[PDB]
Amino acid sequence: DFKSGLRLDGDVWVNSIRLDEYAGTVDYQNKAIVVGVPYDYDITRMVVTEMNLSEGAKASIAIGETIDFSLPVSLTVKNGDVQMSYTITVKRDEA
Amino acid sequence: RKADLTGAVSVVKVDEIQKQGENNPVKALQGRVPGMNITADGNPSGSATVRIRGIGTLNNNDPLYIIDGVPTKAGMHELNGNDIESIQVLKDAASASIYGSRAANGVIIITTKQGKKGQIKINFDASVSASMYQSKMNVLNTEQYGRAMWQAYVNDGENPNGNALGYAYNWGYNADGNPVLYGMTLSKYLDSKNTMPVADTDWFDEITRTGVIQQYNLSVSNGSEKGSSFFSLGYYKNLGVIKDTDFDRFSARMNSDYKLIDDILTIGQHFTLNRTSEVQAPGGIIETALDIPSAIPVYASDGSWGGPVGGWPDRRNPRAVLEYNKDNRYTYWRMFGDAYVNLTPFKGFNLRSTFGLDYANKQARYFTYPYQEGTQTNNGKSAVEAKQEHWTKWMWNAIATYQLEVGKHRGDVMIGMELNREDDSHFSGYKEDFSILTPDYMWPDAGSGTAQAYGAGEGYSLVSFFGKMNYSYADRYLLSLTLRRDGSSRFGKNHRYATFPSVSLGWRITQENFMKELTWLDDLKLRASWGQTGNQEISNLARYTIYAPNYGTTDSFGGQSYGTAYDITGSNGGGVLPSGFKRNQIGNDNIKWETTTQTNVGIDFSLFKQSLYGSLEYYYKKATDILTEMAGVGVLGEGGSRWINSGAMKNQGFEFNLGYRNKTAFGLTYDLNGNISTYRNEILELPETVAANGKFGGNGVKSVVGHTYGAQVGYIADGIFKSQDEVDNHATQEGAAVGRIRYRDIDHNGVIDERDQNWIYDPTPSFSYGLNIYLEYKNFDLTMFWQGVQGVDIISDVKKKSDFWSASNVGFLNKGTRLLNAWSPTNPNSDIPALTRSDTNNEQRVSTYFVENGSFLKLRNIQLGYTVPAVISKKMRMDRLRFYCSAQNLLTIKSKNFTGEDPENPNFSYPIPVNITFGLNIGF
Amino acid sequence: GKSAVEAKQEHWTKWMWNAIATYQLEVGKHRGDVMIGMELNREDDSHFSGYKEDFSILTPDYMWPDAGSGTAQAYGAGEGYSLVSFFGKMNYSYADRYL
Amino acid sequence: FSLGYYKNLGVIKDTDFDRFSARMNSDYKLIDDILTIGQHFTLNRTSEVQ
Amino acid sequence: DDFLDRQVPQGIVTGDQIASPEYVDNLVISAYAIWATGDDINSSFSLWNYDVRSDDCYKGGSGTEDGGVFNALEISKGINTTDWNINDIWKRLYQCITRANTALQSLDQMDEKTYPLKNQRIAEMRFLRGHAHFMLKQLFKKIVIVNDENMEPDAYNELSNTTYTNDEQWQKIADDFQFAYDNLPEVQIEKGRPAQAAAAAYLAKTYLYKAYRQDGADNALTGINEEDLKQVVKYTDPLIMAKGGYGLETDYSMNFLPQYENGAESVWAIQYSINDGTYNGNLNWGMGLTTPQILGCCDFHKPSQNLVNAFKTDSQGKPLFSTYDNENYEVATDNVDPRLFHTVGMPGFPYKYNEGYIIQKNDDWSRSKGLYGYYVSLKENVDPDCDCLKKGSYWASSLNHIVIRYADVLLMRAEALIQLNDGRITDAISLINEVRSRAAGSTMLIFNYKEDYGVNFKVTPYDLKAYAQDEAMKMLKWERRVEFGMESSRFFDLVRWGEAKDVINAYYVTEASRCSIYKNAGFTENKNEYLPVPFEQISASNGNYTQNFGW
Ligand SMILES: OC[C@H]1O[C@@](CO)(OC[C@H]2O[C@@](CO)(OC[C@H]3O[C@@](CO)(OC[C@H]4O[C@@](CO[C@]5(CO)O[C@H](CO)[C@@H](O)[C@@H]5O)(OC[C@H]5O[C@@](CO)(OC[C@H]6O[C@](O)(CO)[C@@H](O)[C@@H]6O)[C@@H](O)[C@@H]5O)[C@@H](O)[C@@H]4O)[C@@H](O)[C@@H]3O)[C@@H](O)[C@@H]2O)[C@@H](O)[C@@H]1O
Ligand SMILES: OC[C@H]1O[C@@](CO)(OC[C@H]2O[C@@](CO)(OC[C@H]3O[C@@](CO)(OC[C@H]4O[C@](O)(CO)[C@@H](O)[C@@H]4O)[C@@H](O)[C@@H]3O)[C@@H](O)[C@@H]2O)[C@@H](O)[C@@H]1O
Ligand SMILES: [Mg+2]
Ligand SMILES: [Mg+2]
Repeated sequence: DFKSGLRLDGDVWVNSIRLDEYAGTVDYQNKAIVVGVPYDYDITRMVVTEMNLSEGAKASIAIGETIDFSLPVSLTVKNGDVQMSYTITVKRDEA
Repeated sequence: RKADLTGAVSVVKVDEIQKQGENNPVKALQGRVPGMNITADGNPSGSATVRIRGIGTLNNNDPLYIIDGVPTKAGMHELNGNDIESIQVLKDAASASIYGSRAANGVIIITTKQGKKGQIKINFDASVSASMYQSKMNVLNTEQYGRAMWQAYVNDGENPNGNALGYAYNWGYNADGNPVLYGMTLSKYLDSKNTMPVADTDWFDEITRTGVIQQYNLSVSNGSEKGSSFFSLGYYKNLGVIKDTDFDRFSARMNSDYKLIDDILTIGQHFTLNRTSEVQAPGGIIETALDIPSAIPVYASDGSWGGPVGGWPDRRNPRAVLEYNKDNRYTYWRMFGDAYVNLTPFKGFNLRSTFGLDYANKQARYFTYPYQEGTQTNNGKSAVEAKQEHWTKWMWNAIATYQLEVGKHRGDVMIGMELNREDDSHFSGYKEDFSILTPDYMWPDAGSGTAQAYGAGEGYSLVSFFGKMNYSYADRYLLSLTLRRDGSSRFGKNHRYATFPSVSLGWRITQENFMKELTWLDDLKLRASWGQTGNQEISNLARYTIYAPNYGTTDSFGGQSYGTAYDITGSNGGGVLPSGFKRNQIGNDNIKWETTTQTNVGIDFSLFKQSLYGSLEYYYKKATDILTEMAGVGVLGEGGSRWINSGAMKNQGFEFNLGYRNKTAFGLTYDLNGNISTYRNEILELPETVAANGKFGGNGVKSVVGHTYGAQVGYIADGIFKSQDEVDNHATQEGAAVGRIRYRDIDHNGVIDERDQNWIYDPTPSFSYGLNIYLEYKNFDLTMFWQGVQGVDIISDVKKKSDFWSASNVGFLNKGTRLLNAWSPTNPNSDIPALTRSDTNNEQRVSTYFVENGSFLKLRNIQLGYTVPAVISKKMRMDRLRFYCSAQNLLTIKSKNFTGEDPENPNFSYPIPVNITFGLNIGF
Repeated sequence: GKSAVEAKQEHWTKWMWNAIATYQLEVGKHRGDVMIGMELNREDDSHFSGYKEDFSILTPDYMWPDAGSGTAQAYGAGEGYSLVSFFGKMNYSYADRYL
Repeated sequence: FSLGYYKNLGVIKDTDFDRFSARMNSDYKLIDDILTIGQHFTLNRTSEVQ
Repeated sequence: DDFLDRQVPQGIVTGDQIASPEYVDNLVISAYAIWATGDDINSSFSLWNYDVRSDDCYKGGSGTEDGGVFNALEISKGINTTDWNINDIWKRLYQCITRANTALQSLDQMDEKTYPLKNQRIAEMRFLRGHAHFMLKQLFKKIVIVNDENMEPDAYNELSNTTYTNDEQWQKIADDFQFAYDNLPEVQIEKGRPAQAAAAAYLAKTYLYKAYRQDGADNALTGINEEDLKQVVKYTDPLIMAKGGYGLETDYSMNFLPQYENGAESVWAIQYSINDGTYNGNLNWGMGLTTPQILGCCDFHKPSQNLVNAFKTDSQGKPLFSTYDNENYEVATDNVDPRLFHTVGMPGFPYKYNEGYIIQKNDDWSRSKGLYGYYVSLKENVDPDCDCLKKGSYWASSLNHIVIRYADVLLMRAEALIQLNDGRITDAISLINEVRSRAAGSTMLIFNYKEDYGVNFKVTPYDLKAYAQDEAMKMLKWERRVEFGMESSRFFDLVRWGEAKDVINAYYVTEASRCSIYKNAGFTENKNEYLPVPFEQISASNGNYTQNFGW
């Protein structure tokens, strides 16, 4: 009688992503996904290979598309009528 | 039998008082007495406020209850009401003066059940009821809240996506350029720590429940000329609609009397012991539930209580508040006894000496659990309060009465002396720094922190000498003369004693020979009375210049403790600071009794052989030298408050009681008791500082003198602006814009300011009426009591928090549902002002916008009962078996001008539930 | 020059509920009674005290914890216990001579 | 129904003991001999200086 | 028949007994303690609630509705004489006056030989009464001078606020400070009590305010009186301060750190204490609202970008007299006075010298969602970890509140000399250079900021040369503004100088861009430089109180 019917359940977690052949470590406290590359990888063309979020969760970034990751990339995961934002960054294993 | 028989006396019929099934008999007789106003919030306890003949004085207006001859002002909700035999309300000064020196506000005489002579009876009554919460305020859900905030932002012209509450709006414009909202989305977690998931929470449903009421009474009476006795047991329990609030009461009453010798030396007593345990709702719990937005979850991610985080408004979790308050239970023992001895040396003489005792003992233990609800916390503070209070009032009375029956002359004379002494005391301990944090562990010994001790005591005494003379000629002319000499300990020696006379006349016109032929007119009596009564209900330390050593140990909000303790050495404390004294009030040695003069004129009639009876009364009350606590002039500083005899109040009123009872050809016995009343109140004189600060009305803007008590002054709202042309054409005012409230220019100066105010509120109904219908047919009895009030205005704050966005002190609070239908260019047909985030127009000001028509008519009680036939009852050995199902507060009708709900309770006080009851009576 | 006040309060509340079923019989010269009973007792005691110091007038009327202007202490304790009992008593009498 | 008052001033000065007492017993026999309901109550108030 | 006489009042002292000789010290301590326990959150004796009208600070809180009357004061629009805050502050200050008067009335009836400190105690009570009268005179131009301790309560109704003219009222205020200066001891071992140096400084302040004449119905300046300035110079002499042993502290932050209470610069201060048997302690409840949102709530008293820009300095080492507010202060490319980091807590910097709390431009630090900016005042706040602080429904600290500072005394003397213009501008410039040198040296706790956040500190004194009177006055105004920011005297100084209208209008126009509350702001020439006399008080004293001009 009082519920707004806005389907607030909406799990929006991100399990893992794989850019090319490299996995990314996900931190939920600051919503960051860090991917390392061997300090010579071309970071301007990466195809998002696999990305498993949740059941019913859709992301702005699709699967199979190529992206320039020279700078951090914002990703929005939407489930139902809720959403969560993550920042994906790629670093060249600097020492 | 009206006892006095020559004054303003209303007899209340307990046989239908008991039908409402209420803990408080006073609350049961809510609308059944003309010239009486009963206000009850609806808490589990039957506590209610009584006002007889309107407001009569600028002090405590509570009437004086007299149970079995012992006066008391304590509420009746702590006394068993199912052992009441008769109730009489004495509203006239002449009639009620003889019953005490505290009769200025009216007297309620309650006579408990007594053993009927020559017979023994037993009654067992059981009742089980469910109370449901009906006046559920409609607050915005999550989607509605987001829509309202978006509307406010776009009306102000700011970017709604800057709300920073996790809302993301997809919105655009229509053809005309008016903003429209396509949709909204929310951030799942309200905080960056992912601890407070967003949720749609119904706070009122979460804090409310379905309460249960249980009532069991067992009385046994046994009477003979050899002596009589009566023993009653009673148990009442009520779970309030608000969770973790409840009230239960055990009661035991023991009355007896013995007649010795032959008729001399009659010794009687009435005693009663009551034990009431209660848990009350925290202050403003309804306010908190209304304020907190629906997006806040009840529970956090980890199971702890959910609360505001991030940019959300700071309001405590109401469910958590109730859960922490559930242990603040107090116990209260009430002990109302009296013993009287009556000596009858010969035929006409009587000497009655009565001793009364009223001992009350309250013991409570309040806890302060540490709470951390989001950003709301008390820094892990844990504390315990152990509070104890004692009240002891004893009265000793002596009466000498003589009667004479010479010829057609009947005359009685009574001389009495009465002494009253009341002593109150209380003390509390306070401890902190607990570890386990449970009521079992939380005791002051177990505490390991700072400790405080509070304590006070007070008392007063009254002495009275009274004389009452009644004369009757031919049972047709009646005359009464009473005189009182009263002194109180609250006055100086010079002004301690005061004298109050009262006279009453009555003429039974039907007894006159000239109207014998009018046989239809069964009875007609015309009575008049003029009396003076005294008032001294003030603070005990009224005439003294009080200096108190306020060290500052009492808790205070905001730090304005006015304590007396300064680190004069300059070492950030670390010990016991030097202390001193502060002035609480300035003494006044010239205070004397407040004099209330009442003139009453009544006509009682009965027609068609007691088939159509009634009364019509007109009264005029005038209170002078009202003992008022006038405030200081302002430069007089603290303690400038002082009591003074500088008041004057006037009350003119009309009362009309009617009742028609008759049978029917097919066997339907109908009884209708109608009642209607009205009154006008006015203040004639008042101290200058009181008129200036406006505690009695006027809001400190204009003097209330010459106006009704409690009348308020505010602006006048002439609708809302709907175009820039209207804004320009209206007189200039700060903050005027499209969709804002237009305030009338009273003085026609062309500018709206603080001088554009006028009387807008009058808290006096045009008239209040009640109607009781009783139908009997073939063992089935239906009772219906309706109560209506017409012509009353009410100041509403729910309207303030439902018709405005950002009108409270803090922003982004949850609002009422009707806020959605606010004025906008897309929605032109409206009167609610357009939403805005900034209160530039200052619409919080007192105005006619918040004045609502409080007229209402509600079915207070309905009850359907079936009585088992006498043959079956006798076969079962029961003298009377009865079942009934009843409803209280079932239905109401309100004026369309009332935006809110439940006009009887238009604010954030405790709600009034609907009670559905099933009960039985057995009369072995 | 020590001045102090103690405000001490104590409560004791004991309630007992008892139920008894008794039967008597007078067969001939035999007189026999049998009684079966159940009893519940519950006692709850509590007490608490406040203690204040540094008074000025030093009279019982003035000496109250609010009027005090010194160190304060608070004491408090509670306790209780419960008892349950089931008992049976049988009496027999022969010829009003043997019991 | 009983009322009682006792007061004692001890031989040692400023030590005393007083007591008010009120007792109320009753019983009622209903039907014919079934359902006998009785009660005994007493209220006492003792003030003492030791 | 003593039945009506047996019972007596419990736990109180009657008026007849309060006059006994042994309660005089108790009454004196009471008169002191009203200054620490008589102030509410919305009415603090620091007067920061009513100093929001100046350009230093905004009003904090959730929004404009949080204390709507104070928002009305801040924008100088829609102010009503029937506002609860005005009446409340009036009543509180007069309550302090009456407690002091009760102490004085008790003292005046005592044998001096039996009570040797009678004159000193009377001087202290007179000093407190004069302090309250001074605050009342600042807030409302026309006040009631209640300086007769032997006045019956019935006689108070006959008092009027127009018995004396403005100059006479200032003189009556200054008389109490004159008596206190004459009778107080040179040095007070007992820190709470005022000293002769404090009395002299506050008397000099009274004469300084008296000099700027407000003759006529309007509130406009009507010339500068030379005799009052001469008296100011006489009573601000450094010999008196040296005798009292007062002087500028080596660092600016010591005036506000809890570890250095009752320092050399603290001429007189309201003493706030913790752990003293009080329910929560005599904490500074007046500044309870000003705590940042990180401490939990109420986020009031936020400084202004105008104030930060004023703190910004030039390349040479002098304040930007004309172009300071053209652009917002840049941390990396602008030289800044070090006093900024003692006064205002900017984002990206430690809060109250705690590296564990870095101010951020998020909702965790601003309650109004950026409506009032993100700057946090630091002078009245303390480090959360110094256990100086307690949660008593409002986060309050035990930090003492300094009423008179030696920097204030020096700037007062400089103003007197400049206004006199009797060829002594060089001494005023010397005093200003001394204050600026102290400020420049005050970098003991902010030294690492240069290498941690790129902060450039550049403050230099002035050459001792002849300066024009207007130039010297401009420099003095700038020095006062940067020295006493957030200390709740900017508006009073603006009113005293007379340029309040112009400065406030310029501030409104400039800050309307960066704060939306100033869209409709407007300052009236002769109405808004003083709070109106409360309508309740005027009604109570019928035909005795006259409202200020313009209402
Ligand atoms: O007296 C005449 C006239 O004056 C009025 C006009 O509104 O008020 C002024 C009058 O009231 C005082 C109270 O001493 O001042 C109140 C004044 O304070 C303001 C602006 O200064 O805000 C102050 C802050 O107080 C807060 C604190 O929030 C909480 C809530 O308890 O306190 C602790 C602190 O951590 C936490 O629990 C909360 O953060 O709000 C308290 C304020 O809220 C009031 C105001 O009506 O009631 C609202 C709700 O607060 C509750 O506590 C909720 O649980 C409930 O009590 C109630 O439902 C009231 O309780 C408190 O005063 C914070 O929100 C504010 O920022 C303004 O809010 C307010 O105007 C006096 O100084 C002054 O004389 C009226 O009282 C009267 O008509
Ligand atoms: O302390 C002296 C003076 O205070 C009174 C009324 O001012 O009450 C003392 C305190 O008890 C309060 C608690 O807030 O009572 C409110 C609730 O407690 C009940 C107990 O059932 O009332 C106590 C008792 O007093 C009346 O309320 C009279 O006003 C009676 O109706 C009742 O018997 C309960 O009814 C309330 O919910 C509160 O009144 C005071 O703080 C007086 O009792 C006393 O003379
Ligand atoms: Mg007008
Ligand atoms: Mg201190």
